[PDB]
Amino acid sequence: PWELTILHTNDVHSRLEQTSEDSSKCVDASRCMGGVARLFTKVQQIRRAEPNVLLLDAGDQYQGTIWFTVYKGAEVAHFMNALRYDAMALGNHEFDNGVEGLIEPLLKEAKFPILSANISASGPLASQISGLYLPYKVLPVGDEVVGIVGYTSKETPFLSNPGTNLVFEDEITALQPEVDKLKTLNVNKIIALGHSGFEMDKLIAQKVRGVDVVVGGHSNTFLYTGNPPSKEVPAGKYPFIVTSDDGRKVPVVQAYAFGKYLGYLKIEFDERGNVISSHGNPILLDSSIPEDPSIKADINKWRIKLDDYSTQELGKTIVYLDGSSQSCRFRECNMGNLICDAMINNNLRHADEMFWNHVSMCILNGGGIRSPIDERNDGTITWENLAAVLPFGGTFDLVQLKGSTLKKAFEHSVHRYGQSTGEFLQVGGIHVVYDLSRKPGDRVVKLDVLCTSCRVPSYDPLKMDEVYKVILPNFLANGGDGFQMIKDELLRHDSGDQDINVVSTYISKMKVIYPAVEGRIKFS
Amino acid sequence: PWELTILHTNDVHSRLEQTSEDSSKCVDASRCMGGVARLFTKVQQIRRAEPNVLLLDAGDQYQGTIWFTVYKGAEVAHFMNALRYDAMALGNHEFDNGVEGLIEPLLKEAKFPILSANISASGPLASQISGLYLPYKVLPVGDEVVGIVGYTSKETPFLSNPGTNLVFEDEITALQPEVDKLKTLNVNKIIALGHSGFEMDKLIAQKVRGVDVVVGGHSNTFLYTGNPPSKEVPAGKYPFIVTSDDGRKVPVVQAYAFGKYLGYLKIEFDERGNVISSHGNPILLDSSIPEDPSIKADINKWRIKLDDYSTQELGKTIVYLDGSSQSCRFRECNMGNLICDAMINNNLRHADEMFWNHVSMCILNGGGIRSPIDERNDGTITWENLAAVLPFGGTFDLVQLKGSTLKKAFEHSVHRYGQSTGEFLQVGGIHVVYDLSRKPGDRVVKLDVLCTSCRVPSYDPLKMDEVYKVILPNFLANGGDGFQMIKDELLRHDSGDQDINVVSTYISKMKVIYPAVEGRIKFS
Ligand SMILES: O=C(O)CN(CC(=O)O)CC(=O)NCCNC(=O)[C@H]1O[C@@H](n2ccc(=O)[nH]c2=O)[C@H](O)[C@@H]1O
Ligand SMILES: O=C(O)CN(CC(=O)O)CC(=O)NCCNC(=O)[C@H]1O[C@@H](n2ccc(=O)[nH]c2=O)[C@H](O)[C@@H]1O
Ligand SMILES: [Ca+2]
Ligand SMILES: [Ca+2]
Ligand SMILES: [Cl-]
Ligand SMILES: [Cl-]
Ligand SMILES: [Zn+2]
Ligand SMILES: [Zn+2]
Ligand SMILES: [Zn+2]
Ligand SMILES: [Zn+2]
Repeated sequence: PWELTILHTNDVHSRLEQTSEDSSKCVDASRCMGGVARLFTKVQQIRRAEPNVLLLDAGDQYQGTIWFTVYKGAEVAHFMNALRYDAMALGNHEFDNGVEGLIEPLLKEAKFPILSANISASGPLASQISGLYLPYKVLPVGDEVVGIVGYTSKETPFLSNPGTNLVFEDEITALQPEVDKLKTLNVNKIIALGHSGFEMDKLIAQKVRGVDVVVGGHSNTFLYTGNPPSKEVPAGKYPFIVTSDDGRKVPVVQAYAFGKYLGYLKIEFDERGNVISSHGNPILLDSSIPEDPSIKADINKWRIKLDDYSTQELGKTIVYLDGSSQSCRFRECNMGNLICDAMINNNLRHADEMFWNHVSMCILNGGGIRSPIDERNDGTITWENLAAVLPFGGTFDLVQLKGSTLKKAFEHSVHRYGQSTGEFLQVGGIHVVYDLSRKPGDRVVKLDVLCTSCRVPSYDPLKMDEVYKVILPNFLANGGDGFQMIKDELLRHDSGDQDINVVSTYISKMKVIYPAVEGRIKFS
Repeated sequence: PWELTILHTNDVHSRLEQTSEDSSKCVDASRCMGGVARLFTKVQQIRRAEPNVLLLDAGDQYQGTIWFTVYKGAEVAHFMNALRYDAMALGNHEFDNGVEGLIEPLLKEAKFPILSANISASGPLASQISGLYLPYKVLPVGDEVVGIVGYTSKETPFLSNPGTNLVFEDEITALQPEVDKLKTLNVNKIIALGHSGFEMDKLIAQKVRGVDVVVGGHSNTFLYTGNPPSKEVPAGKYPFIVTSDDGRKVPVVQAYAFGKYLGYLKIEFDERGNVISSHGNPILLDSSIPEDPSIKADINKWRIKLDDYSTQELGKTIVYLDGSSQSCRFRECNMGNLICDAMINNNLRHADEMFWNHVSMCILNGGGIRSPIDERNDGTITWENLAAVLPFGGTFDLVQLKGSTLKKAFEHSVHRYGQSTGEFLQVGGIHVVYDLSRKPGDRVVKLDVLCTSCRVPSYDPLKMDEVYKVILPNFLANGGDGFQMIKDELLRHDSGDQDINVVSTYISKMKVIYPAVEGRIKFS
């Protein structure tokens, strides 16, 4: 048999440095995990031991920490080049800074092929970008070749800023003819590498004839065979085996997110490129694996510009930004309003004639707001100030919730009101009125929401059967602070931009801010 | 006697072109008035006839039309230079584009002295600006000299954008020692030329010893001796005679605004510089005086860049901007909200630790909103589109109103509701609730206003005895659409920036707008 070792990462999300166990800032260095220096150590060890290795990224290196804010993708090109990645698929967050912010820092500087078979361009953009990403690449591996075929979420226009000169085609439609074409070119070992989520990954494995292995991302899917090595709970075995429409067994892999694990799959192929066997497991990059000293020293060099940036003025406030718990856990607070207005602003995407914007609504638990910002420092706001408000290294995510689920969340918001608990909700695009003299679970007496499918935004009563888009912290999407109804009842969940970066972008755009408390939340 | 002819303008406010009778756009050319070409004709005729002439401007050439938007003061330097003005005093609107927007276009390019004795600078600004404006200038006139001493409203920090490195001193305090100094220098004929308003002009005439004549502005004061030649109603005789604390009769003049009239005062002096007699009258610059063809042709040349600018994209909207009368005369409309939010934004000035901003409140009659803007032209908004919404050539002014006066205005807003009448009020920083089943004059059931003297802006009930600052159209400050209570009861009124320019600046700053209808006005 001819044996190939596939090493793979996905949704690294700017975790260039080692992190805590939960992927937020490293505090206790001796129990920290991930980061590119440690990844370098483990990839170099595997390349010493195994003759045929590919190192692949399934997209979403962009967006997640101050690294991306400051270096805008140049850190991705530089450090992925240092690790000698073999190929990368485009993820949705690679379009966060528009097509221009992808061509220049990443497409022009990467030393490896960047792939997506289902993205087409038209007009002058088509000539500008031609060949800078590719539908696939054939790579020599020892005395063999392997075809790698890319794909990117069709939902990217709702999740990022690709512009209106790119079209995201159905993945399976776009992929099949490229895989058929590779077969005519005597390429019998084919990896589909892409960024659409585990459910779509399984469909590609099932339906795209001639794919031998699917290496995915986007859904942050953790798969494991055996007892798991950390806190992540497996969604299935690694690899997850799909029985294809042509009768083959096709392994599907993913490796969680944030650079915490290195995916590792060993495939044995026969001479005609059929998969004889597949086995492996993601490797937890914990503190037992040393950081490579050379990469670590380059990281510490690049950190200087970050530390400088962190104390620069982003913008000014002329009002006190009240993120005190005595306000934000008991009533509408103007820090909560600022943060939700920034969330909505970050999620302005290109629209149909059927909506002014696809999302208008925001919720934010008051327990997530961790500091005020005083306006008396000449009004200045810095990244460092925002990091005190939003210290958990979260994201502001897009979900779909039925009205009944949202009413349940608002009842939960006040179920034990008066104890300074974290679940009290700050809001945007929602006007709620509570009557606290009513029994827990029956205290919401009015709940109106801003329309999306309307040319003039205005408020209407919340409808129990209608499904609403809502921007909220990943902590809430995951059921934190007791919002189990959100985790259990949501219809869709996509991970969004870094919390601090959403607020910092909005402050920088506005220049001078003055958020008021204006009646979004009232008590009767 | 030695006879001096003083020609004077004030508060021209960017009326470089001839205007209608009411100072808005010229429609019927053969009955149009003012403009610099016609002014040139009349000044040149007077200079042929009278040997000793000074042509003076008492400030506020800046701000008022698209001329100022595009040329930013370069049009003022150029055309005031072409008319060979002798001196100008700084007005409040000369600081609309900051100190930098006054030094460069105006101070560096004017060929005549620009004066203010009561403005001091500190820090590096003091060295940058030293001698670019002067407390006074001594001018030769025939074989004599005349001293001209400038002054500028002490309220300029609340009316414009002078920055925090300029200090506006009390006028009389600053003026007296400069006038005493001119007397030691054998200058016995002294004109105080300045921009503080007719009431302060009379105080200077009364109290500043040795001033022979006061030439003022800011209050748009029309003075006339005899039957008046147009629609303006005189506030007093021209000149208005003040009996000074040292026993002299001191003439005080002003000449309305907008370039409609040329002030003309003839003074006879004895050999020691005492005023023997004063008489004259503003001259209405009507169509019987021809436009100078050379100046007119230069005006038409400079107009090209205006016409080009008028169709340029200022910014984008992703929502329909509903300025229809069926919305804005019956309920909260999102064009009204946009326009009021722009008004408040235009009136952000440097604040004390005693307020977040000195003004938070806005009213706008729905009859003043004259078009919607469709968002389906790729979202683009142009100046030309804004001119359709706001076609009257007005300003957004600052007034002080007791709460009782404002409650009366809100009752007037709905006194005959249902007829599509113009007085229905759009708002900012105010939340009103009407009950239309109540009798006219008793339909306002809740009226809450955004605080100013607070670090976190929030809403409280309106207090009948408290005096509120409010930004509103000059049409309303003047009692239009039946708001006689505003005209009759207001405590303070200062004229503000051009209506279209306030909105265009705000759109350009925001880049992408999406105003909602959000509950500022409700019916119960
Ligand atoms: O926040 C508290 O009530 C607990 N405290 C109070 C304090 O710090 O003064 C101490 C503490 O240990 N807090 C750190 C962990 N966070 C929380 O306990 C609360 O903070 C919020 N939280 C925590 C983690 C997170 O990722 N997101 C988030 O919103 C939740 O509302 C949660 O209830
Ligand atoms: O506006 C109307 O109801 C009268 N119309 C209706 C229409 O044009 O379809 C005709 C008209 O002659 N209008 C021009 C003059 N303006 C007005 O009559 C109304 O427009 C508003 N107006 C007028 C002049 C002004 O300077 N500011 C201002 O707000 C007032 O609400 C006033 O009631
Ligand atoms: Ca094969
Ligand atoms: Ca004298
Ligand atoms: Cl999925
Ligand atoms: Cl006055
Ligand atoms: Zn991701
Ligand atoms: Zn993704
Ligand atoms: Zn003026
Ligand atoms: Zn003025």
